[PDB]
Parts: sequence; C-alpha cells; structure tokens
Amino acid sequence: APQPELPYPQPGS
Amino acid sequence: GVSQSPSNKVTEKGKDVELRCDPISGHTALYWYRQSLGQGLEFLIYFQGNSAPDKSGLPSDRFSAERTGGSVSTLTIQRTQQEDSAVYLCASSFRALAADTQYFGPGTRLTVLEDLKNVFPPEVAVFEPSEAEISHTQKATLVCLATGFYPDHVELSWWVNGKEVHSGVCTDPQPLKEQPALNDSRYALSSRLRVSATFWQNPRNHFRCQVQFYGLSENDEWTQDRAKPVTQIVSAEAWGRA
Amino acid sequence: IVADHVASYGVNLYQSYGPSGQYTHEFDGDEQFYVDLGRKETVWCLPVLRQFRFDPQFALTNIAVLKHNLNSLIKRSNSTAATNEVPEVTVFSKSPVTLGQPNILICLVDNIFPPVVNITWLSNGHSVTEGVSETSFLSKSDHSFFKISYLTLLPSAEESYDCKVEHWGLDKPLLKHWEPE
Amino acid sequence: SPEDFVYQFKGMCYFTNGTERVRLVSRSIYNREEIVRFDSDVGEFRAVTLLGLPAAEYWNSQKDILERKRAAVDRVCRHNYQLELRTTLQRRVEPTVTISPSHNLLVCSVTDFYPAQIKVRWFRNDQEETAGVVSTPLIRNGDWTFQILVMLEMTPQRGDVYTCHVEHPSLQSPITVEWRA
Amino acid sequence: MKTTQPPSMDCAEGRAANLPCNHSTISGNEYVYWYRQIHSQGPQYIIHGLKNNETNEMASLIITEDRKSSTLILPHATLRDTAVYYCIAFQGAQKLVFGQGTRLTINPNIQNPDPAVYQLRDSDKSVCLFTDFDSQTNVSQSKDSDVYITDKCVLDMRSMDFKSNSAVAWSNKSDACANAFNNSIIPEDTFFP
Ligand SMILES: *[C@@H]1O[C@H](CO)[C@@H](O)[C@H](O)[C@H]1NC(C)=O
Ligand SMILES: *[C@@H]1O[C@H](CO)[C@@H](O)[C@H](O)[C@H]1NC(C)=O
Repeated sequence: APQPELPYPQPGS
Repeated sequence: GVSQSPSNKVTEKGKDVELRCDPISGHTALYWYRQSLGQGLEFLIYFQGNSAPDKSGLPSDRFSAERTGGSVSTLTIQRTQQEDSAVYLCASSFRALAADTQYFGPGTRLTVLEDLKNVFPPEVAVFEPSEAEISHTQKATLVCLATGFYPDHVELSWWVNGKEVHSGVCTDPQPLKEQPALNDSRYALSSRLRVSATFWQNPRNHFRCQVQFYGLSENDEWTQDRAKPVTQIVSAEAWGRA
Repeated sequence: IVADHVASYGVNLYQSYGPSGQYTHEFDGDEQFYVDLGRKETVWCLPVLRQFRFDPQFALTNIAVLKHNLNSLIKRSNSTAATNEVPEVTVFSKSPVTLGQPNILICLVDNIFPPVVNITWLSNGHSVTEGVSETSFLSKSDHSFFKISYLTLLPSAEESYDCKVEHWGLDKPLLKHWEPE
Repeated sequence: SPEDFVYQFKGMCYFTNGTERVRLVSRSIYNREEIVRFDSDVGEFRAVTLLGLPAAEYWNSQKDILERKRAAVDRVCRHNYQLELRTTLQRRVEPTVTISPSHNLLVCSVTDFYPAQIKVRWFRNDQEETAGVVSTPLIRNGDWTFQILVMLEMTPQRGDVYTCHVEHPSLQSPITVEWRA
Repeated sequence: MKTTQPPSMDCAEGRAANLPCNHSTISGNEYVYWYRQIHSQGPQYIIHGLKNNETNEMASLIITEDRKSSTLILPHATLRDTAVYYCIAFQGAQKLVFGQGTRLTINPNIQNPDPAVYQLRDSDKSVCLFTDFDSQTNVSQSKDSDVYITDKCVLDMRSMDFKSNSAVAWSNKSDACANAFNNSIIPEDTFFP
C-alpha cells in the first residue's frame, strides 16, 4: 500500500 | 539443494570461525539464520545479489557476512564466545521480498567452549544379543553404547560385513547427559541393530559400530598430558556367535 | 493498450553508465513518487500521497535484480549497446507571462534515450541555481523517456534565459532560448 | 563516445470502468526493446523478442513465479487502485482561463488544470468559430497539471465580443472569459 | 498474521494425517507455508498456497474459503513423517518465523506385542533392553542420575515387514534388569528369565 510489481532473475548472469 | 560447510565446528573461545553456504543454482536471495534449542529461528543477515540489504540482526560487530559471488556466501565470527554456539542455517529463494520459498541447507553446528580441558572422544562398546531374546522371538538385537564424550557432536552408524546398514537400525535421536548437574557434562548415546536368529548365530558375520566424533584439529593447541581429543572415528566390532 | 487509466507500479530502470538506477511509480503519465536509492528514502511528488508509505527495500532489491538481468542481457546480446536518440527540447511558461507577476519556466526534454542527460538554466551565459527543480526520468510507450526542469522567474523585459541540454544524441549542447517579449 | 546498456522493467496496470476491468502487463526491456512480458489476460510469460525466449521458458517452468505473477493483478493493480480512488482520482484543479491578443490573434490560455479532460470553444458574438482557430496539443507540465493554448485568427469590428468557452470535470458550470475591441 | 497449531499429535502409519492450523488474522498477501524439522536438522519445506488447494508428492494443502483455517494432509503416513510441523503466514515484507509447531509422532501398527526385558554382554557393565512393547505404553525418564534409560525409538526390519519398540538401560550401581523401568512402568506381560 502502494504495492510494487517484482522483476524476477534472468537465467543466469 | 542448498549446501553448507563445515557440518560441525567445535572451537575454543577467542578463535575465529568461517561458515560457508552454497545456494541453489539461480537463487539471487541468500539468508543466514541461527537456531538454538530450546529456541527458534533467529535472523542474522540476507543478500540480494552480492549486497546485504539487512545488516541488522547480527549479534555483534564480530559477526560479518560476504557474497562477493554473488552466489556462495561466507559468515565469519571473529573471536568466538560461548553464546555464539548454535546451528547456523543458510537459506535461499529465487529473489528477496517476493514471498518466495526459502529452502534451507543442512546447517553448521557450531559449539564454542571456555577451555578444551572438558573435551573427550566417545567410548564405543557393542553388546552381544541376549540368548533369552534369540530363544523367545528368534531375533537378535545388539546394543551399541558410545559414552563419556564431550561435546554432543557425534554420528552413529552400523556396518555389517564392511558395508553400512539402515534396515533394523534404531539410534537415539539425541544423546543424554551423564551428570545433568555438571556444566560441561559428558554425553552418552545408544543404538540398536536387530537381525534374525540365524544371521547372528552365523560366524561369517562381522557387525561394527562406527561413531564419528567432532573435536579438535591439528591446528588447535593441546597442552595436557592426555591424548589430543581430535575429530575421529571410534569403533566397536563383534562377530557372529553359535 | 487502451484503458481509462494507466499506471506503472513501477518503472524500474538500471543502466551500465554510472552505474545508476531509478525507481518510480507513475499514474496517468505523472510521477507519483521516486525512491532515493542512496538516501534509501521515498520522495513523494504529489502532497496528498505523502500520507502513504513505500518500503524503499522494494526499490533497492528490484534494482539489485535489474543489475543481474542487465548483465545477463549484455552477455546474451553480445553487448548490443543502446542507440543515442536525438532529444527534443522545448521551453514554455507554466502560466501567461506578465512583466510584474512571478512565473515558472518549464524545459521539456523529450525522446530521451539512453536516459543520461544534463539540464541547466542559463541567463547571459551564467548558470541559474536558485529556484530550479526537475522531474525523474518519465517513461514512454516506446521505452524512451522524458524529463522536465522548472525555473522560478520574475519576468522582466531585459532578462532572457537558455535551457542547456547535454545528451550524447546531440553533437553540441542544445541551448533553447526564451525571450520575455 | 560513451557506451550504455539499459534494462527496464515496467509493472503496468490498465484500468477501465473503475473496478470492472483490470489488466497487468509486466514488461521486461533491453534497451528500447521489450524482450519478454507477463500479461494477466494470457496468464503466463511469453517472449516478445527471441532474446526473452530463455526468460519465458525459465519463468514458465517455475510454478512459484507463475502463481505470484498471476496474483499481482489483485496484489498490485486492484489494491493500488483503491488508494487512487481516495487520492489521485479525487484530484480536481479548476482551470485558469485568460485571453490576450497576440492585433490579428487572440490566445485563450487554459492553464493549471487536472484531470486532462477539456473542451475549449471560441465564439465571435455567440456564433462558434472553427475555421480560424488553432490549438496547441494538450501540454503536460509534469507537476500534476496540464495546460492548453487555443488561438483564434480574428479581424475585429466595433460591437464584437470574443468569448472563450471552457469545460472541465472540476467545474460546476463552464467558464466563459470575454474580450472586447 | 500468526498461526496456531495443536502442540503435539500421535497418528497411525498407513493412513492420511490431517494436521490442522488456524490463522484467523491472515492478510490477502500472506501465503500459508508448511515446513517440517526432524530432531534436529535443516527445516524442510513441504508445501504452500494462497487461496487454492495444492498437491505435492510430499503433501496436500486445503485452505478454507475465508482463509482463516488450513489443513496439511500427509497422503500415507510413515515413520519418517515423525517431525515438528510449522504452519506459517508469509508475505514479502516479512522474515521467516516459526511458531511452536505440531510435534507429530507416527506410531507403528504393532500387530502382536511380546513385552520383555533382556540383559546383554559387552564383546561390563551389562545393558537392559526393554523391547517388543505396545505403542500405547510410554516410557518415563530415569529418576537416579547414575542409572540411564534411553527414550523409546521404533525399529523397522523392512526385509521382514516387522517393526518393534525398544528402550535401553545401563548402570554401574549395585551390579539390575528386574526392578529397572519401575518409573515408566512396564506391563504385567513383561517377562524376565
Ligand atoms: C561479437 O561481436 C564481435 C564484433 O563486435 C565479433 O567479433 C564476435 O565474433 C561476436 N560474437 C561473439 C559470440 O562474441
Ligand atoms: C554532465 O556533465 C558532466 C560534467 O559536469 C559530464 O562529465 C557528463 O558527461 C555530462 N553528461 C552528459 C550526458 O553529457
């Protein structure tokens, strides 16, 4: 509140 | 899964210790915890990449973590104290603050002592199955007893004819304190191996009780006239009797 | 693509130059807030939003991930570098200009790519520092950016200003002039 | 001649008819190129460019990542929308209208208003003027206000009253500013 | 949101084991996580869910429509499923914190008990073995500090399909497999030759 979207790790560097 | 090294570490106070963690491949979030008993999970520090966003949670300035990696992590406790003793657990998720699953490693059991005088390897003894037991139920249970060891860092295992066995084996999950009154009290642990009447009665059968003790190293200084209580294996073997 | 309202929760930016990052939240193309990565604090741009709290650790862990994702793409794309796009500089007033009355000068730098620029206010070659502010880099649909710079002023007939814009897409610094009239 | 490598992640929420329609489009970009994206309508990661195919294949094989991304429409979009219902969407800034001859030209400055919805009509003695009018596009000040300048090519006579008719959601009745020769 | 769980539970092997957990104060962004810990190793992740029902090859997870209650189902309980079970309410911002958990004990189905106390010889001092007793009979700790009684642990002879219970006692006082285990105490069927 306010909430964020989250990026995930790219494979694998 | 998550890897942790060393499994065990028995050290004298004031000496520095280095704990290592190898997280799961593709896990950018690494967490360090410690857990005492009777007690629960205690947060120390965590990483996102090669940087630690939560440096608070560390018990003292002696405690520090690194992940130059940013894969493998190392926790260092310089000038160790008794209160530093616990199972140091490491965990890893894909990413931090995403409520991702934390997978834990096997832990590092750290024990810090005031002096090394109290440290002793176990006394292993295997007890021949009762002839009353073999007569009544045609089964033979041989009891193993590892006694007088300090601290409680032991791994008991049974080996029949040179190879490890797990079927018909029961080891006490926790050792007992010999004199629960004494502060640096020595410990004892028992285990049972049950086999058929015929298997025990067979003389071509060799049953050995192996106990992995974790104590001192060659690096550590031993002053006493007693034998150095180093990290060692102590066995007790017995052969089939007709 | 088509909706009543569009928001970004949020705009995560990370690049090799610096290196530097930028975390913002946008709602209908205006900057709701930004997290100061250095100071580790949330700075709100609209005063009614100051009643809310944004954990800066989300921005910091997000950028830490983007640092990983970037290095992964540098490698995957055999170091395919960013193309320096020619920015668009326009200077205008916030309100109609009257010689007496005070105003604000707005300098819009549009089509910013890569997002690395210097926006300075000048007045007969000397730099104006007092009364100047800036927006963060604001995102665009083509994944380019824009930045705005505000200079508070007291319109006068003999005082003119320039907006000095320094970007790699420009061969010489762009100077957009504003004559009071 | 500095070389730059840029990575962007945008968590974009698209809203229509208030709470009725909500869509999350999480965009991953290297540098101005969207490589992979999570669209709430498709409900899984899909590569936009052959550079994002490894990320789409990895993230889609992880049920944990996929399920958190699928929950984000409620967690980020619907939740954040409820804060806007009380703040940014309650914001109404009444426009300041002004006429100034620039004469053969009349300029209707419609400055400092919010939201963007606006209609500006010119009138020469209650009849609407269209042929000789030219407007700026909707200008974004970036300080959560817009402005629009509407010019009218005029040739006035004695008895002519030029009127600028402005409509905005913040207004109870339209604003009419007059100008006389 | 904190979770609540029965301090301990004794369930029989061969049947599903439903472990309850109540979390009336769970928030919409909190996952229901289950971990287990075998005395005393690294905690093992079992399963988690948000609203839906989840199924692992380890367990199943049923969460109520209101999300205020949940159940972990161990499909087919085995002696290995004996551990401490932690049901946790987890969200992004938070750190992982375990409660008290449920001390789950998976009891063996002892088809025919043969309670007895035996004496064994070192290949001094001799040991007393109290084996083949029933899973409903629970052993008590040693009163005198110089006589040691090890807690009961269940033995499994996989190659026989047979399982048995066993407690071990040894001492150096007045050298005693007769009045030993007088604190537990052993059933009337227990024989000593
Ligand atoms: C990368 O690009 C360079 C030219 O800039 C080229 O010489 C090289 O072969 C390319 N391939 C790889 C895999 O590096
Ligand atoms: C901004 O100015 C500094 C010198 O003041 C310079 O080093 C830097 O390269 C400039 N940035 C750009 C994009 O020209």
